[PDB]
Amino acid sequence: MKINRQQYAESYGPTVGDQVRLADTDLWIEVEKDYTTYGDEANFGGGKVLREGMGENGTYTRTENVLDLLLTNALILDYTGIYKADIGVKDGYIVGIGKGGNPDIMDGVTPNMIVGTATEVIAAEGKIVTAGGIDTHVHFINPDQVDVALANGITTLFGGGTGPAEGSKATTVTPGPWNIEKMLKSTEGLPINVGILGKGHGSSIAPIMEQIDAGAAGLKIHEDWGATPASIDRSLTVADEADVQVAIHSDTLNEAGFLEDTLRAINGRVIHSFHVEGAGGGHAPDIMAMAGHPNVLPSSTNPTRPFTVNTIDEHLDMLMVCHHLKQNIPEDVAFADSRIRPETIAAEDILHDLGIISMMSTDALAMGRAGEMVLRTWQTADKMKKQRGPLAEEKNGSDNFRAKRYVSKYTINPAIAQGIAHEVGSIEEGKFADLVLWEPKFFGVKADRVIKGGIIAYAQIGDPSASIPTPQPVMGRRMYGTVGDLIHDTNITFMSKSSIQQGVPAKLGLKRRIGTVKNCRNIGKKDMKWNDVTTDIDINPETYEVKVDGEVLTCEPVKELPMAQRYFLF
Amino acid sequence: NYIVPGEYRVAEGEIEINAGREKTTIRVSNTGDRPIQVGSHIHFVEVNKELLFDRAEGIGRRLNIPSGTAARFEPGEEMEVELTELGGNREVFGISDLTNGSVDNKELILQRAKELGYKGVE
Amino acid sequence: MHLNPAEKEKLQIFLASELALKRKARGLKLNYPEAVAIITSFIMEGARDGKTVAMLMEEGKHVLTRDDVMEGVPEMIDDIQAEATFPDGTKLVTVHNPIS
Ligand code: NI
Ligand code: NI
Repeated sequence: MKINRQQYAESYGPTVGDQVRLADTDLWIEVEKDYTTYGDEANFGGGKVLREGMGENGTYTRTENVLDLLLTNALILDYTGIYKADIGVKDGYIVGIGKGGNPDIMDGVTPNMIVGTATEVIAAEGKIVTAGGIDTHVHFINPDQVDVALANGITTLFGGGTGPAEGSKATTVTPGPWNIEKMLKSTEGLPINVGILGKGHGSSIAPIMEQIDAGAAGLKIHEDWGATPASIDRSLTVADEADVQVAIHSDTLNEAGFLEDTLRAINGRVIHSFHVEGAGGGHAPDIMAMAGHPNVLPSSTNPTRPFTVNTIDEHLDMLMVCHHLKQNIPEDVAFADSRIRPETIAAEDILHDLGIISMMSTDALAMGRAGEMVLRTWQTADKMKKQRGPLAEEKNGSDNFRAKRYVSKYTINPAIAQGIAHEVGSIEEGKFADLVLWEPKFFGVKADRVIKGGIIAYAQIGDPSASIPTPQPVMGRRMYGTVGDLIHDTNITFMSKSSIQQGVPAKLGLKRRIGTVKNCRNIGKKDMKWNDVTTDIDINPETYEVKVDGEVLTCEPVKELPMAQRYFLF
Repeated sequence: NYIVPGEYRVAEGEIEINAGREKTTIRVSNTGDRPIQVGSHIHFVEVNKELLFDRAEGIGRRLNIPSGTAARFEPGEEMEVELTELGGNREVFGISDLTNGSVDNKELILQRAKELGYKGVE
Repeated sequence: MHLNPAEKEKLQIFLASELALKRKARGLKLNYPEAVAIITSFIMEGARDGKTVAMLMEEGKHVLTRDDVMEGVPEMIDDIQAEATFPDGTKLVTVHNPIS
């Protein structure tokens, strides 16, 4: 029985070779493979396939391969690839990508993806399913920011803070075992995966290491607390012994040494460079050279992503997070000039497009936007596609390679950096069921659904007092996955191995799932996905002219962007 | 150069559903007084009793229609429907409780169908 | 006032539509949210005025045109559904392709 591709794409979603435009951007993603069998597609509804005695098996119990949730006809976009498949979720963990259904009456059904009485069906046809975004740079300032992340498909927040405190407003640091314990207790009410970073400063090992023993998932070295080489040495030693990641916010003033001194202090050890470009913070002006080292994992905050006409003017007055500046003082005005360099931002755009910068982050409420990581990532992708044109590996007029490269910048690379890749980061079997469903016209702007631990945690849903869920006002809303004790089962609180072994979750009475931070000091730049490029970056100390392999790096700012006024009221 | 957010650019050609399967064409009538819609993947020998057709042809077969679609039978009307073989282990459990096992046991299925008076059993 | 959450939510729709009308008054091209708000508020106001559900379903296709919205917006809005208090009770109004 013939079916034209249009009707098939309308009914079950685009198949092999069918391309989908991402939001209002100019990026087309083409399906590479399909795991379903034609004519045996699984769908739910009255008179549809998934029924007892039909594509749903009514014989086996829960323990006999029957899933707990099946996402049907999903369009998986992941660093692994872009392909159509059905997702099986059991016990809150992804237990299969393939063809789910009834093995008795269907062909090619994945053996562990039997649809049974315990299965709950979610129709993902016509939607793009992505892994929950990981945010490694989060200033915990406002409890309302969590929803701001959830509305943009972010499921993990890594960082420190105790609220609207000056140290928290400036640095992602939860200083001290007591504050770490208090924030860990507070995280029981946040419907999001949380990782807490401690203060990686001090001349002695013990003050830093007691924070890790208290439950810290990592360390942050900020120039506000003093980014001396002694602090870097002690923090890196503690991280190596405890197997946790260290984030560095280098010394902008170059007070205790230039970038070379910081590199010597690091001594080839694995470190995570926050806002490696420099505008957010770092060694003025040659901090971006850190992006060229194999032992450095570079990230970049969103406000400079991408290069726009208003980026230069906006960023000048937002510098007040670090310390306040007066427009008539000769020194602090000079501080502003050497901090925001348009050449560095223009080069950072291309570095992101060239796979040199590996990750993306918000660095929220501290010269960063909480709910624009994915939005600005795809805006940068579209702008670089328009300017630089298609990449070398692209083919068939599709942007599959660019999509894979840019999706890794906020899904798997942060997870690998923090060592939480074994649990979250990508849509793979055995990983936590953190999924985001986007409508293709709202992809990267508003998340249609956010499922955490196999239960829908956030939804763009309409009036709660109507006959059906669709009528206006359609807005983001917390779902049943964030209500009551369920909020303890759908979220993970990543902590250090030593804290977990010492019984910190039991001592503090934490009810959330506990994730182990591991495999952090054995990784490097080559461990990044689609962004494992190491080179030499020359930053001119005089004109800030950024050069790579002898060629200049610059781009023209764009006045208009996709994922813009077309979507947002303000 | 018109741009539409989230629009598909589908490929060329068609796609054949249930490829490489045996196909049959049977005549099905509705002798009841109410409309009857049959799903795509339901075993065809266990469909409503009021449906008149060669029930032996419905064993191990289902409607060869796009998944999620249904075939409608109005009262007092006849259609030509294409049936395709089932897949996998070829076992049917539930529905009308006619098979509850492998579909290869034909004569037992027809005996059970005639016990409850399904129309079209020889 | 004795407001159930329904009125609390629909006041936001009214405010958004008022902002959308203010923007449209100065020659601005409406995006997806302003258009959605405007058609929804038109539906609710018509229901308050006593119009039947069929009349609202008809006239919802003519409140905004293709020229009053930005590029690609009309294709984004497949349909608009609104629950409003008609004189006979609370009813659902569905307008298919309100921007032609
Ligand atoms: Ni910083
Ligand atoms: Ni920060």
